[PDB]
Amino acid sequence: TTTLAFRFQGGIIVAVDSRATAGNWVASQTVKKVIEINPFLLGTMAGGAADCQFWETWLGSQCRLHELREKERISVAAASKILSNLVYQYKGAGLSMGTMICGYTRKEGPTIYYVDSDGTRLKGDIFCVGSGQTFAYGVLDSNYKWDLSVEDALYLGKRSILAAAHRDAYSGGSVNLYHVTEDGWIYHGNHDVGELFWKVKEEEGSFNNVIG
Amino acid sequence: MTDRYSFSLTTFSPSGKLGQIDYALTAVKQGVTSLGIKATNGVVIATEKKSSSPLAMSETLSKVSLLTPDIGAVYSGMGPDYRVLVDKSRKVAHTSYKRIYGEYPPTKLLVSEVAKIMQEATQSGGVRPFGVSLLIAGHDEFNGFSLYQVDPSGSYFPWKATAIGKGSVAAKTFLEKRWNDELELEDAIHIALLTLKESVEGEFNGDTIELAIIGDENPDLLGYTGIPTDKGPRFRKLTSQEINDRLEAL
Amino acid sequence: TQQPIVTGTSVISMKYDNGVIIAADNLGSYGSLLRFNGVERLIPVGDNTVVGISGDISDMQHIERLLKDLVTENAYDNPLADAEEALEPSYIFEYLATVMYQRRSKMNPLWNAIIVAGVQSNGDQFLRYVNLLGVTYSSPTLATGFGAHMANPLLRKVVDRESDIPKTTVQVAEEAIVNAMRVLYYRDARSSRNFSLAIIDKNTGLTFKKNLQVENMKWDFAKDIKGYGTQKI
Amino acid sequence: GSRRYDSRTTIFSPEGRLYQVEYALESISHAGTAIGIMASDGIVLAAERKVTSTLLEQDTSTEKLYKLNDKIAVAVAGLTADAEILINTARIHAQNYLKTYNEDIPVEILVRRLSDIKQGYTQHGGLRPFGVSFIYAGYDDRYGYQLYTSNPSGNYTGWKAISVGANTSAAQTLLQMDYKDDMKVDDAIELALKTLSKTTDSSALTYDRLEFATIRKGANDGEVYQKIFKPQEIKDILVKTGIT
Amino acid sequence: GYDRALSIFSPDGHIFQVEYALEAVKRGTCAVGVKGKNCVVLGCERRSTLKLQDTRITPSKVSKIDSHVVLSFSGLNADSRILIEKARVEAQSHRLTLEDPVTVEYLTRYVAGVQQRYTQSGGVRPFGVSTLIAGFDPRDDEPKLYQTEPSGIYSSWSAQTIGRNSKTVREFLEKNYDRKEPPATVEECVKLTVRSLLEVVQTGAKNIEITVVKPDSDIVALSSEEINQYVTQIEQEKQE
Amino acid sequence: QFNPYGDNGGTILGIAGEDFAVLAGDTRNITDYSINSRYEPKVFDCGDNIVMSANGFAADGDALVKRFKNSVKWYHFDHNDKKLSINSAARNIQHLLYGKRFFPYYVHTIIAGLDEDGKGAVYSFDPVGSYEREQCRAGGAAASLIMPFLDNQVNFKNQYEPGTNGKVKKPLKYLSVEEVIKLVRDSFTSATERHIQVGDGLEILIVTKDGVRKEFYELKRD
Amino acid sequence: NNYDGDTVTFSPTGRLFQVEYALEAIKQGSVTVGLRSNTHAVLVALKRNADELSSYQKKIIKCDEHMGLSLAGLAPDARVLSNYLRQQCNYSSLVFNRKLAVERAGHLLCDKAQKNTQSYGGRPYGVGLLIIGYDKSGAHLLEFQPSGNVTELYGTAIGARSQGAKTYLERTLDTFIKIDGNPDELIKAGVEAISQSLRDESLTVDNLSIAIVGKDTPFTIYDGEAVAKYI
Amino acid sequence: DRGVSTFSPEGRLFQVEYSLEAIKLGSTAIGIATKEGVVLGVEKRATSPLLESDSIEKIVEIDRHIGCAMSGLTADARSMIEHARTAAVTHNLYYDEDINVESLTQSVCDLALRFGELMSRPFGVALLIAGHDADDGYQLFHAEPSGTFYRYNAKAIGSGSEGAQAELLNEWHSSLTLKEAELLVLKILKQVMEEKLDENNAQLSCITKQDGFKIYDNEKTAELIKELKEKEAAE
Ligand SMILES: [Mg+2]
Repeated sequence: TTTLAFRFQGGIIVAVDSRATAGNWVASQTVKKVIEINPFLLGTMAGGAADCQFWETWLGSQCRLHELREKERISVAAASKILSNLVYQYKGAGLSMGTMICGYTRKEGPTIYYVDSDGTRLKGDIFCVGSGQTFAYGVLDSNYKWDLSVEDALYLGKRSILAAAHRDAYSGGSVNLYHVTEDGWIYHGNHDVGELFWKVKEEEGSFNNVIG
Repeated sequence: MTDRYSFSLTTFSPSGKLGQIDYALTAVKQGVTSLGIKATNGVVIATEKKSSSPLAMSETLSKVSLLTPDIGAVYSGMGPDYRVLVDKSRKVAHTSYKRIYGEYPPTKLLVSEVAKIMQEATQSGGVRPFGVSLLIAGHDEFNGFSLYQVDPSGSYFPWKATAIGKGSVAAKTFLEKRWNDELELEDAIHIALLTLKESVEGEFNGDTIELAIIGDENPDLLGYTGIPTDKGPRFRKLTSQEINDRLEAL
Repeated sequence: TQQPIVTGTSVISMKYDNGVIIAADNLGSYGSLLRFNGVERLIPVGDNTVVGISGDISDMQHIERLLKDLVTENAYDNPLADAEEALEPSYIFEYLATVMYQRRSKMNPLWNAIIVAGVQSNGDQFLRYVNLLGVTYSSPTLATGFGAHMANPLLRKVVDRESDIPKTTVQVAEEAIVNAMRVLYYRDARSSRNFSLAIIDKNTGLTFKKNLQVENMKWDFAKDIKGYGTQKI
Repeated sequence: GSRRYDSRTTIFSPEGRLYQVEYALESISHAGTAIGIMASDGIVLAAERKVTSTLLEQDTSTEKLYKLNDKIAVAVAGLTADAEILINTARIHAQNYLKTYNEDIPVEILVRRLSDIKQGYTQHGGLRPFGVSFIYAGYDDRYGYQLYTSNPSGNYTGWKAISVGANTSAAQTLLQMDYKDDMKVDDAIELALKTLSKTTDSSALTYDRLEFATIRKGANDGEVYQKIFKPQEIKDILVKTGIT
Repeated sequence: GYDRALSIFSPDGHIFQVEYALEAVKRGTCAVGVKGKNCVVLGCERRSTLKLQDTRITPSKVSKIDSHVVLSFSGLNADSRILIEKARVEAQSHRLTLEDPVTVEYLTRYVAGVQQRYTQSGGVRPFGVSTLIAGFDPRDDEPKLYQTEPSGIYSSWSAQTIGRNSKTVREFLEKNYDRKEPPATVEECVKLTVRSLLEVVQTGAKNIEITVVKPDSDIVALSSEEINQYVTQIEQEKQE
Repeated sequence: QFNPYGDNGGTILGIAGEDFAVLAGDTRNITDYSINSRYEPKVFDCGDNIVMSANGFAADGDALVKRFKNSVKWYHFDHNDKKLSINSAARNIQHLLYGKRFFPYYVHTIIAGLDEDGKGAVYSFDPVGSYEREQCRAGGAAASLIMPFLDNQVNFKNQYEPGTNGKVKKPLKYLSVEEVIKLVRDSFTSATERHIQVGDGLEILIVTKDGVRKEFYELKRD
Repeated sequence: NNYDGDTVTFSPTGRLFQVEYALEAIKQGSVTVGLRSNTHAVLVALKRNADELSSYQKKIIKCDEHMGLSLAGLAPDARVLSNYLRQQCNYSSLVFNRKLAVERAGHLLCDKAQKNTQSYGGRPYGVGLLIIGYDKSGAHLLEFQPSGNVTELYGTAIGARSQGAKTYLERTLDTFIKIDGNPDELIKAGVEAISQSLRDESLTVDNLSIAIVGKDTPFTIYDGEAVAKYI
Repeated sequence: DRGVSTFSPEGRLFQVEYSLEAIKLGSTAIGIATKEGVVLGVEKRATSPLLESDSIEKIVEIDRHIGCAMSGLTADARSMIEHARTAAVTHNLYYDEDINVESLTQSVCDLALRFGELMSRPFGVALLIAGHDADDGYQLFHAEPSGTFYRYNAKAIGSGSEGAQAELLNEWHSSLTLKEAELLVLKILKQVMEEKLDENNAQLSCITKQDGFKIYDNEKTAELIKELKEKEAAE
């Protein structure tokens, strides 16, 4: 697994791989690791697949109840804390989660919260979670600027997952991109890593170690 | 089923009276006379053994009861209510004191616990007040000899000497004339017997009178020897013969 | 969680053209000690069902009491208790299977393997298995413990699939069952010579045979066997 | 069923009054008068025992004045048995606060807690209220010397001088007349005894019919001392102030 | 537990226990709320039947629920403490979970919900209390003023009064308060609030309390002398 | 120590077509090296044009299917006989599975049917309730033997058009119900040859707008 | 009078007035008919509307594939009792793989209603039910009263003006019991029976509600244009 | 006294019948269902001019496809709305779909008779629940404290209900447009209200398949009031 999310001028980019494994056996290449909590909030899936799926669609239900009662969009701070407080109640029972709760509101602007099954809740600009997280951090750290364009930011997220998919055995399949704006998230397609690798190698001149 | 009486059965009336407590006191007034007198070196408590039938063995009915080795109690009013209070009083002396401090409670604190139980039956759900007034006599190291009265309301007062029940008004007047701060225990027993004779109609002897004292330590009633600090109970119930001996010098 | 103490070994069974047959030996073992020699492990329910039980005997006696209570309960306010609303094999099995799975789910199992054999109202043969884990399955032949490894192979040579059931008579079926019980006596160290056998037929009803013995045993060839290799005397 | 016998102790009258609270206050008006007076250098608590006897053991008796902790004391007016239930609860609350914060409980916090307990009995549970009114005399380092009162409704208020029990109307008028802000403890002692002497239903005010207590910073240097007066000490202060 | 249904319907469709709780509010001392353009003022009556009172320590009529919201009331004093405590706990609970202080409307909705619950729960009687809740939402400069009552209904008010003789001061406010142009300053708002209480109070001495709440957690209680200056200026203009 | 779980073997396969869906599974039930049954049905019609199979530990599998069938029944009672759509059934099964998150149903569940546009649908679940809509999904013992074959022959992975040499992919043309069944049979025949727990028989349930049909085929019994 | 304040009080003549008042709620309810042959069992129910803008209140509830009832009285009480029947039918199927007998279903309803007539605090159910079903002993019709009394019948009717339909069925007894293997004719007899209870109003397309269960017929409810055939 | 769950000699629950009298004292609420949508309208009825009328919330959203209007003791409605919102959201969580309007109404009505000696008394408020689903289209339900709910083509509740219902009897037909329904609610509200109807003392709302549940702005309603006045003066 490799999942990332970062803040920038134009909002938030969310990028994930698609692979799921049971030991060395590749169970699926078409897994959805971005949970669509609602039209304005996104969550990423790492650790336990069920734990992330179940509790983040539950989070969507709680967010919907909030805006019905308060007649106002829930903040990313409040939404992330509902999830972190919930998993903290289960601490010790064996839940497995590592997720980024991503959103863009009026009062906060673009906001990302890393939420963990041992109770951790961190606000930040760049987060990277999974078995291939170290590979993606390398590409992110050396190319990240606040004043990136939406086009260049989308590519940076796509390229960083590709870096992980190449080196990390347990990451790959395809890349799913998302762009989060104040008016909601926008899906930017599914990209097969097999086809993407050769395309990037030729156009970019990278991966000279690999024969193509 | 389930106890569905979770509300108070004793309530304030427009005049500010707690009816059920007043009516409980009325029951005490109908009860047989009992009294208590405090001396310099002891305390005496006494009452009449009003036998319901001559076929009944009145020795099997104890109106004067040991609560602790140094504390005793007598009553006026409803006998059955008294019997269960003695059971509760004996147990609370252990659970809320002896099992904590490794010694028996002082008179005033045991009285305080009995009072609390009687107060709760005046406020708790689905119960009536206890229909008794108690007289509790006792001794302890730091307070010395003492005598307390406890009423249905839970209120308690310390006395030099007093009486409760049927002929209490006349008995208290009799005690006021005779009581002084220089009385020895034998003098107090003598006065107790004189006072009690006035309220008794029929037979007046050791078999119709129940009398106990809180006095000197009785090592003969301890049941074992070998521990110097354990010297025996100060509570002692007088025998039928011991009472009759003092009725000749009456 | 517990361990089985006093235990019963294999229960074996099979279908035939007009009904079902079931059998089990009369032993209650205490480890390697063959302690109790008169234990009945086939328990009839009505005139259309026989429940065969292996494993822990204390738990068997508990199950036996549940089935007894089930018959009593079914008769309450039931004018057709001995007719249309009598207990079916399928009702008895489903009840037991429910209990077995519930008990394993509380981590406190009834340490048994059970085979329910019977005939339904419409004449259909019923034969199904359930164990301490709540696992269930049906087959033309069924067996527990050692029976699964040694009896099934022999019984499957008679009825190999569904279409072999109408071609199998009660005489051929009983013969196969009795032979299997002999083979188990040769080879299972926790088995006995004495056993019980029950037949449930759609025409002739329930026949319960007690105090049967393994007979026609081959032992004579043992006299010629000497040493473990080289020894001649 | 049981509904038939329920008095319904926690309901409003058509006028918006709590029946049982009002009737409990009627009960308290027949109790012995208790007075509290606050001065610059201390607080006085004075109270009248109800028609006593010569055979009552006075030196070991306590029906009016109770110690809650080293800094706070209360004067009682009403059912003594009801008061002791609440007093023990208050003593525990003070110790809970001391264990939690390692500081003595502020006077108002203790008063609010007891008053909230009284309030509960008027709103839920279907039980009769406590027939007790308290005068709280206490000291803490925030507000200094403080006087409060609470009644069966669970309402509490602060005072410079106050009375509860019998003849409060007459007593409050006498206190309102002679009280001044720059008053001292020794002057307050005299005012309290003079007020009881005039309002009492007894023929004369004697030592055996009184309980008395002072809270003074008249303790060696920056600290507070509670003094529950002995029978002989009440007899002396009665002669000193010229009442006997 | 005690489960008796004390609040029930009558043949004419009334819940008398809730209606008798309003009669307790009618008996309570008068309270008034007025919101200006950039502030809200809470005025309260103190009955002068009680002198020899210690005003330092006596419970004040206005209570802070948080640094930005206040609550006043008319009715049973002991009952109001229970609502105030619950409201204060909920305010801190909201900050802890939502990471933002309560809006005035949310805090009102909570207190009103508690009051309603006590009108259809077994073994309990309704609160004999009506409240005025005022303040400013976080990062907002629009004044807020709400009212609640024993039944549990709540609503927003430009200006409102509760308690004894509240019919009279509401009469005053209805003819003196203009919606198109509310009291533009703190002075004008306090003046109109003191004027409204002077219709009912008696003496303008220690009988009137005033509390001013401004945006961004700026809350202050006026002293005797400061209020006395408003009382003086009002009557000198009246002598004409 | 008592082990509440067991392994009953078995292998299942779900494929979604353009206007149909199949859910297949072998009929063999086992423990260790023994055969319990040569014909023990594993794929079930649950009503509302939905077919289901819960492969792994048979006791948990039977419990789950029984509870889902029940959920369909109560959905009709509570919501005016409304048809339970395949997507709604999937979400419901998640809650059934996650309800035992800390003592899981030891099964790999697959359901098949048609979506609300009439197109073929298959959903796949892990033991604790995570689920995906999928085109092709094998489960159980011989899943690792079957899936690579399906990737190659259904999705045409690693297949390119002759003459172009890797430049143009083989186009993803739609398969008929007859074509899918051929691939299912060849999948299980191959799995039977190389996996000891697979054999005896193959039962296929086909789902179309007309309803649910069954097909049975013999497999090797060794 | 003095003995009708609660269900826990007998009158001096041994009557339970709260139960009798609950029985009165059924008489105010709309008419419903039940009848059976040896192969099928039928329910016919006259639905009641609030006004011309309103819908007609549903009267028939399905409990299982082989069982269901019609109601008359407090509709929410019928929902509680029918929900209980659904659960009991379901417990029988899951645990015993057995369809619940109609007679046993009546016994369970009796016992549930009884507990509400002997305890303080509660109240009797204010609804009457007609249960039809087909089990292992053929077709069945039951009548439930909230006193607890359950009765097995060939035919019956409950609700307002139910006496007319009950007399008709008492005359027709020998005819309709013989209607075997003909569902349409059995419903006709039921529609003709409920017609003896109508005044001023007649059976329209959104007024009539019919249900049937039989040998090879699951419990199914007919409403709307599906009952125009029988008008 | 007497039980809370007691039956009268006529076979009615005393407490339920008495709560119906409280609802008669409540402000008027009207609903009209058409094939283009369902309209909901209420009388605000402010007790004083100083009360800011836009804080009077008698029309409420339950979900995007379901709305609700109330009449009677409106404080009692808050827990009913809470339950309805929870039921709607919970069903979406369990089934990944919208809940049927009838099923939502039934869930709300299950609370009604949960009173005894559970809550101490019935609810003193009636609800008009309006919504849309794919199976039964546009719907309007009337939920009472008895636990009974009726579906309606049009319905009025509150103090002016029987006069309004008689008016709805004549005016409703199966071909009404949404615009016609809006004017019809305004017309009937104006007829039964004490004070003169305007955009500040009355409120409109609707539910459509496309846009979902929407409460109308005071500016939008004001235009519809002006449109009503002109068409009544047109003959
Ligand atoms: Mg094989």
